[PDB]
Amino acid sequence: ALLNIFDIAGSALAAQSKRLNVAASNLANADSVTGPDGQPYRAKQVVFQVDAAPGQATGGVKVASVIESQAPEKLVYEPGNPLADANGYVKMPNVDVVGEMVNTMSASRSYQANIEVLNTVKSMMLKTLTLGQ
Amino acid sequence: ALLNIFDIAGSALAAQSKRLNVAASNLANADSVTGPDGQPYRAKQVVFQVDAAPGQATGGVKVASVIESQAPEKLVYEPGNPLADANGYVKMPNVDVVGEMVNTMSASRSYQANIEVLNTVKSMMLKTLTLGQ
Amino acid sequence: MDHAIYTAMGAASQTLNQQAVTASNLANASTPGFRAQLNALRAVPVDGLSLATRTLVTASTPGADMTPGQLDYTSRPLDVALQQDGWLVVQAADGAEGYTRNGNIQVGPTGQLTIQGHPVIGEGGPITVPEGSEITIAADGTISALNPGDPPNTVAPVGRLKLVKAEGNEVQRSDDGLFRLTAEAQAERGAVLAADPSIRIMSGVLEGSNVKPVEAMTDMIANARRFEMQMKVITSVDENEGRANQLLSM
Amino acid sequence: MSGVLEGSNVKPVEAMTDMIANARRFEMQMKVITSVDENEGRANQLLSM
Amino acid sequence: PGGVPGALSNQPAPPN
Amino acid sequence: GVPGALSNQPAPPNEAPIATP
Amino acid sequence: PGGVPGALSNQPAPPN
Amino acid sequence: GVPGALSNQPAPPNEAPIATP
Amino acid sequence: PGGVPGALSNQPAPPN
Amino acid sequence: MISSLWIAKTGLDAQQTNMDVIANNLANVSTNGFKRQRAVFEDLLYQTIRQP
Repeated sequence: ALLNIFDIAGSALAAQSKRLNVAASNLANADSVTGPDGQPYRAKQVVFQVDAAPGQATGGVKVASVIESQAPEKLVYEPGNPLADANGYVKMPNVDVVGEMVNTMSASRSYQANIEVLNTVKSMMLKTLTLGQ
Repeated sequence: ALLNIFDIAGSALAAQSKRLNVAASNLANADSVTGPDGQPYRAKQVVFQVDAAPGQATGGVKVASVIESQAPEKLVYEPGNPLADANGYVKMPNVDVVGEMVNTMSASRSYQANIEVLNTVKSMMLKTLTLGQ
Repeated sequence: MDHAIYTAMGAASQTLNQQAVTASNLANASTPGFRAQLNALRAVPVDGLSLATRTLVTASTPGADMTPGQLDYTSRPLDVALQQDGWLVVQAADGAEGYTRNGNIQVGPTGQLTIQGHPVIGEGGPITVPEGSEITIAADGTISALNPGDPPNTVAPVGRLKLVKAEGNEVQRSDDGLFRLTAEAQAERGAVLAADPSIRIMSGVLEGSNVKPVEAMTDMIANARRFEMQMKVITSVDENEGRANQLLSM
Repeated sequence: MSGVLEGSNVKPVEAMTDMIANARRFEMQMKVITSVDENEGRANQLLSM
Repeated sequence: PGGVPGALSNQPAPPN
Repeated sequence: GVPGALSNQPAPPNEAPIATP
Repeated sequence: PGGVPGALSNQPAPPN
Repeated sequence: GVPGALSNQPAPPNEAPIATP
Repeated sequence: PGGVPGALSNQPAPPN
Repeated sequence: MISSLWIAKTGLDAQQTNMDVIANNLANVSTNGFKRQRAVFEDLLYQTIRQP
């Protein structure tokens, strides 16, 4: 596939892009009352883990799955809402706004670091081809 | 292994990062009332020393240890607090918020300066590699 | 990244949690018989190798405030207020026994006494009053019922309200707002609290909420300043990393 | 009931709170947009050589 | 071997 | 060992207790 | 040799 | 279907329906 | 084939 | 809805409702056989984030 460091850094870039996408989706839908099924929007989170199957300890990053948070959803009192339960409570997303903002910034920073890694590896591989003129 | 200025600037970056982390910890828990064992949160500081190795007072910085400020903890009046002493006084952290902000700014600028030093030395030795073209 | 951002971020999020607790306390500034929630930050130090430099912060609600609130004089014989350190006993939502301070006792058409819709617990199980009868509550909880039409000589006791004594360190606010005995306190005092004969109630006065306004104001000011501080660091770390990523170049 | 007129039922507290939330939600969206735009530049520079 | 990379793994939680 | 060096054994697990037992 | 860097070593202190 | 791999069959068309049906 | 690129396509629309 | 702009909005609405009750009581002073209203408030379900 992508040689070696190429594959590692590309996997890292894809994973961090997925994480930033999840953070942006959480930030956008912080005030959503419902979804298509009538269920509240639950904050999504990616799961990062290494991928070093052929007998290695280090192989990069891959996103195993996207999981919805189990933190208790926020209950707001609204008896006129069609989605209200028997007690008149409506469930609202458990998004942590500051957490998602910090996630956006950190994902951008590590994405940029991996960009710098891949660019440097390319440079070094470009010089290698001139070994002994 | 890291060679010369690379070692020096790496040590400086690591110690400035430690200083900023300690400052952030002090500034975050400037209002914490209790620790996990019931003792108050005493402000932490870093201790800087000169790597030196054995005979070279010309090295980077190294954080010898994280000390805990022995300045007397602030006392507030709360006889209903379980943590109050026999006189009804609860201990509160001795964090100086302005000092922590200034320390964060200082660790930041010093970190940036050492990054610039490292980049310049890296470029210098990369150009040294082509001596005699 | 430098995980220093994950410390200031936690400090900024727990500040919003504290603000949500304080705003909830302020919303209930008129709730009859309300016990304000106490909020406190606690520092947890991350254990492991190397300079113990990271100490995160996590909010904490150490029980509630048991200081008695205002006593409003409403000339109603059913609204009662308790002596300090006292509690009324009602039947909880799940058929259990819970404690409260709201003395707004109401009489249903069938004659059963209720508080906030929960049945009131009398010396022997819920209290049922003769239908459509005037009720007077004594200082020690005795209930006198006058049947309309019959002369005032008919006034006779019916049942006694269960009044218990519990401090702040023994009770915990359940999810429905009703206080219940904590585990350690329950293990020593038994499952059900025995009525204290020394407790005195006052009829015709309703206890308000004990939400102190000056402490709330000061807490909101401090929370805003702390959030802005943590936000400064969150910006310092960002720029520092942005620049540090350049070393990876060439 | 004759002799009285029914006005509007717009709640001012709800509207003011909603406007504040809207403004302070947009700003965050504008921050994320700026972050993605800044990110794409490097990635584009990766295509050199 | 891994978990949620961010807010949901860098906040204190009660034990299991 | 000193921070940033190489060791022969893994670092111990990292845990932050909210309340000590 | 050295000491606390920054706040605790840049304020006037009583002799000791 | 590992992401980033190559498959003979084309990807199914994605859809974002606002209500349920 | 293809349609309007950008804002108009990446916006939820009534089913039709 | 940051959980602090909703909680305070709820309190504002409760105080407005209490003021409406008070204004109704004051406007109906001159009526015959009018029984005054009194507003009663209760806190909703408290959410538990982490057990003691």
